[PDB]
Amino acid sequence: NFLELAESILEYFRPYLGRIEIMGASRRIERIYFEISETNRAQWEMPQ
Amino acid sequence: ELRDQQEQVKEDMETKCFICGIGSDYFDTTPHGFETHTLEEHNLANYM
Amino acid sequence: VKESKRQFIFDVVNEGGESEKMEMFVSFCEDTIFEMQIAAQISEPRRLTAREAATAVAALLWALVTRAFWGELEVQRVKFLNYLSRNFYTLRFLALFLAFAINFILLFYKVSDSPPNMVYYFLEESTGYMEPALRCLSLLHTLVAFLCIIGYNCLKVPLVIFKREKELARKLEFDGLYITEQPEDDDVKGQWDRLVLNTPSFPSNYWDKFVKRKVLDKHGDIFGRERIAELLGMDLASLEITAHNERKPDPPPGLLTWIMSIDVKYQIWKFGVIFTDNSFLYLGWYMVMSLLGHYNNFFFAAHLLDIAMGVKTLRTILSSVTHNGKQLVMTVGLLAVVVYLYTVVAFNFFRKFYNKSEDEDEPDMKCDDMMTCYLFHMYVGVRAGGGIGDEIEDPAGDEYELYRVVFDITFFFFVIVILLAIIQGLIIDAFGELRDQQEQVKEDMETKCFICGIGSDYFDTTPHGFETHTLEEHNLANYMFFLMYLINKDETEHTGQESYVWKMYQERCWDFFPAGDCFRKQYEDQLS
Amino acid sequence: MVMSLLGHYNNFFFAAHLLDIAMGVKTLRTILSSVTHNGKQLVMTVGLLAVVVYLYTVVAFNFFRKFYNKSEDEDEPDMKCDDMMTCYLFHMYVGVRAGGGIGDEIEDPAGDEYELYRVVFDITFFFFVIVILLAIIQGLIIDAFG
Amino acid sequence: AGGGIGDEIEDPAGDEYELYRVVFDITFFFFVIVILLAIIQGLIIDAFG
Ligand SMILES: CCCCCCCC/C=C\CCCCCCCC(=O)OC[C@H](COP(=O)(O)OCC[N+](C)(C)C)OC(=O)CCCCCCC/C=C/CCCCCCCC
Ligand SMILES: CCCCCCCC/C=C\CCCCCCCC(=O)OC[C@H](COP(=O)(O)OCC[N+](C)(C)C)OC(=O)CCCCCCC/C=C\CCCCCCCC
Ligand SMILES: CCCCCCCC/C=C\CCCCCCCC(=O)OC[C@H](COP(=O)(O)OCC[N+](C)(C)C)OC(=O)CCCCCCC/C=C\CCCCCCCC
Ligand SMILES: [Zn+2]
Ligand SMILES: [Zn+2]
Repeated sequence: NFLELAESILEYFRPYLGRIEIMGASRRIERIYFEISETNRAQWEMPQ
Repeated sequence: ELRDQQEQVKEDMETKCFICGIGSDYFDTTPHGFETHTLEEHNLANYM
Repeated sequence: VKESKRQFIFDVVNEGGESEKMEMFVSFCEDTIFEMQIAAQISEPRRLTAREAATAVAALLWALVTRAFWGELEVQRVKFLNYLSRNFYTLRFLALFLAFAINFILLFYKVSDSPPNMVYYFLEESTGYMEPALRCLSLLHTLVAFLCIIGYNCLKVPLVIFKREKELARKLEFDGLYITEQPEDDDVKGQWDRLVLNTPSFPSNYWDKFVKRKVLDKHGDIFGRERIAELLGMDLASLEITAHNERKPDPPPGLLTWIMSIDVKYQIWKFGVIFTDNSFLYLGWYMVMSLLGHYNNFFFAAHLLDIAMGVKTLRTILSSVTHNGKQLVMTVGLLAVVVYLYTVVAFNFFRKFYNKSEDEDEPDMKCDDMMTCYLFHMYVGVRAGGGIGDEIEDPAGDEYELYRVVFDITFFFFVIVILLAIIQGLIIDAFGELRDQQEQVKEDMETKCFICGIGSDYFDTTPHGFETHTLEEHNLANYMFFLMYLINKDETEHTGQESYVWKMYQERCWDFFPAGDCFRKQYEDQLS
Repeated sequence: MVMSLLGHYNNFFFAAHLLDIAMGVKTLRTILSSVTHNGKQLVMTVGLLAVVVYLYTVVAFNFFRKFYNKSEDEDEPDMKCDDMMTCYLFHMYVGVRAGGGIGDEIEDPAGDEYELYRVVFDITFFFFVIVILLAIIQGLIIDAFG
Repeated sequence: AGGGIGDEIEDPAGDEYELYRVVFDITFFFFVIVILLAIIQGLIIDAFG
């Protein structure tokens, strides 16, 4: 229900919420969330 | 030989994940599982 | 339909992806359904003479090709068009045969300075029956070409219009192509499509008659209900006053009624699409050349190029050449540049050797200007077996002998040996690439299910399990038949499962297609 | 057996039995199966070559006839393209077998009003017939092997 | 010879056996010069692969 309520914010931030997986210090696969900047994403999409 | 190299690259990228190396079938156990894994879970762009 | 299915499978497996696989499948099913509707509509309720050598050779080639009152007028016209639509392909084969016969007869022309500085082109035949035969065959060929155009227009143009309308409707309803976005101004297709949007008959072939409303309601709040109404040429005032109170006047049936009931804007849009269709243009060019053949009989030779389009084996052999056509053209360009460099060197240093005249009083220097030298090189050295050195002068006993032998050997190796080797290699690799694509299609279709994607081994756990799964459980024909049945059945008569699938289909959600799952996997332990 | 009997009527009919090596020797049978694997495609390619050469013959007959004089005696010309049958035979028999196409055998185009049209004619003949179609034949055989 | 035996032996034009001879020469060119040599090149090219 909360996710349905917050769908707008999640959609707005979808292109900027970067997500990766690592083998953490706990010896388990952990998922890390961080911020991707618009400039970085545009540079990534640049054809070169 | 060049054509074969290109085909090998394509086959590898469509059969196994670049990061973890797990095969596509295991992920495809879920609908579009491999696509989701390679686009959100283990994404080279996200790692960079 | 089997050929269409095979082509669709080939496309999906080779060039198609995986996220759009079900989208392409549903599009193929829709096209097949429309084609079947069209089919149902049309369906009715010693010494040897050179000529002696010529007659026998022609039979051999043909064998290769063969091996590989208003109411009364309306009914008659419909019968005629249905006949043409039914026999379209037969008419094409007949046109090809007529072209071959005409060209065989053409092989007997002769040219003289006297009647049978102008010249007489006359047919030289002992029998004397060939010239009347040529006349009748040319007339019949032109007639058959016209009939082929009509048959195409009545049989295959409807599918083109259907596909265009379907794509435009989907773009309007799920992309807001003319509401949220705009064409890119280089997309001539969309720019032209901007003409049928307001037309009263936008969905004439596409069966979805609710497109205008669907789009209006979906994008209506953001753009208002008046901008969308203006763009789609739909009147909300009508939509309401019609429900409130309306009349059914019946116009007097007649040609006047037919004339007033003509959507010029749609018709104009329809003609643009047709005249931009490739196959229709090919048929029109065929007709134009056939007409020109009555102005000059030798224009009928152009119709021998129709073998590439007609014969399937020849089409594949030529697809081998055109697979790397861009690379072949670029290779020819590279050859031109290399020969230009050689021309530059020859013009600057080796000019004394380019005298192609035997009369010492009248020299003929082919490399005293760059244009002439380049033409000489490209025209003569490339075609020579050993390069330019075969044709230009001997270098022996000259101060530049070694420079010249290096020049000639390098020309021979780079131009004659390598670049031509590149051309042969492009063709030879095209053959192998096409074979590999076919093998990949076969392997995929025999290793995994098209629908769910599960491997063959899991199903083969049971005797002939994969065969049963692909023939009964997950069958492409059954899925297409279900789409047809669901489209024809009334929504009021839809059952719960049918209604669910119908809603998902209307919303273009392909999650009802099983993916990585099946009945056997779902109920594995109970079934076991 | 029939050819063996005919060999007693004329001894040279016994040469027909040398074709038995294809049936007998296994290695030769495989090498020839390489050729016959795409036999239909090879035959259709030869037919396509015939059609293309016919088109070139049509063009030459209509426009380039002055260049098809294969006689050295000015008193006795030998025009090989004054009728379509003769011109087609000349093309198929001589231009195809020529190393550089028809241009190797028919007259020089230099210093003529149609020189550029003719050089285009000859270059296109060389590329389409000599280079590409023969490349198609070699490619069919090479792909049969693979 | 580049075009087979016909390149070197006499011209067939204007002879009672002209068509038999042109068939002879064309078949020689196609079977010997074009195909068998194509077989040799193909054997080498397939060995590479
Ligand atoms: C890959 C396979 C290898 C190919 C091997 C070689 C290919 C040869 C190709 C093409 C045909 C060329 C023309 C053949 C000759 C016909 C000439 C003709 O027309 O003259 C008819 C004669 C006239 O009588 P005469 O008085 O001059 O007798 C002569 C008495 N003497 C010979 C003792 C002096 O009648 C006769 O004798 C004829 C009686 C005998 C009939 C057979 C003789 C010719 C056989 C040719 C091969 C079969 C066809 C090849 C198919 C193409 C290749 C796939
Ligand atoms: C989508 C695929 C496109 C493929 C395009 C290829 C189509 C072929 C090409 C071009 C046609 C251009 C038409 C323009 C000419 C207008 C007509 C014209 O003004 O014509 C004048 C002369 C005719 O002379 P006349 O008045 O004395 O006739 C006697 C008639 N009386 C006695 C009544 C005077 O025209 C002549 O020269 C007649 C001689 C014509 C012989 C060559 C015709 C072409 C045949 C075979 C080669 C095909 C080429 C293939 C290239 C593309 C490969 C893909
Ligand atoms: C299932 C596979 C099928 C393969 C078919 C190929 C078989 C070869 C072809 C054709 C045979 C047709 C037989 C018809 C002729 C009837 C006999 C005839 O009437 O004959 C007349 C002349 C003989 O003359 P004479 O009376 O002066 O003899 C002196 C005798 N006294 C002195 C008693 C008069 O016949 C002559 O010319 C004799 C000269 C014969 C030399 C050519 C024989 C062929 C040898 C090599 C080439 C093979 C061709 C391969 C083409 C197919 C490749 C797959
Ligand atoms: Zn991964
Ligand atoms: Zn399945």
